[PDB]
Amino acid sequence: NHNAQALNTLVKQLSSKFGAISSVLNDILSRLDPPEAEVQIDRLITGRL
Amino acid sequence: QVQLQESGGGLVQAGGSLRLSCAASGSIFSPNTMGWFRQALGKQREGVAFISSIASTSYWLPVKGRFTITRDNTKNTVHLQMNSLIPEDTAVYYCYAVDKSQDYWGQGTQVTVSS
Amino acid sequence: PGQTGNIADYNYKLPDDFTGCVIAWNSNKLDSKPSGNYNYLYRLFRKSK
Repeated sequence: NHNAQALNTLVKQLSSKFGAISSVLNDILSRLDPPEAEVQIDRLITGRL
Repeated sequence: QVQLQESGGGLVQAGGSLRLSCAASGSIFSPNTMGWFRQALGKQREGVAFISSIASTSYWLPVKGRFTITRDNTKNTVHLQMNSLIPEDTAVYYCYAVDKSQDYWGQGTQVTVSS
Repeated sequence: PGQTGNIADYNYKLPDDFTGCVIAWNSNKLDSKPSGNYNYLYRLFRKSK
């Protein structure tokens, strides 16, 4: 149960915004411009790490 | 410095013919794309035609047959042939050399036709 | 850097990591004519960025 719950939580963590505007990398990449998109992607990376 | 020697304009009767010409002298480069620009009296300037270094021609008007461009590779000059003149083309002509680094302009030639 | 616009798209592009700087100043006295200064042209159609 510990193994399964840890894996499930790790997979579920991908759905959080982590302070950005969206949790989808493609959406933020398409909607915005390279500077602000870079900022949002930096937020997402620093959460997932 | 770049000098564009323009010649061939003047007063011509309707249906006449003449030979506009310009020589580009001074510091030119290699692409050397050239052409002509027309300026009507008190109106905007439009591109007449264009000739490149590969003999490719691009006319920016429905003026085929009326205007024909000839190239002099040995001295690298451009001649334009005026035939079957109509009063609607009464405008001053400046040939244009966009070239590679800095584009240039001619000083002006008066082409006039009226009946 | 990373700015969307017709002039940026088809005339002059700046890299996202561009270093150095730009300077701009008004030129009404010299680069403007009462009949209209039109010696400066801009590309507004182009297939690709």
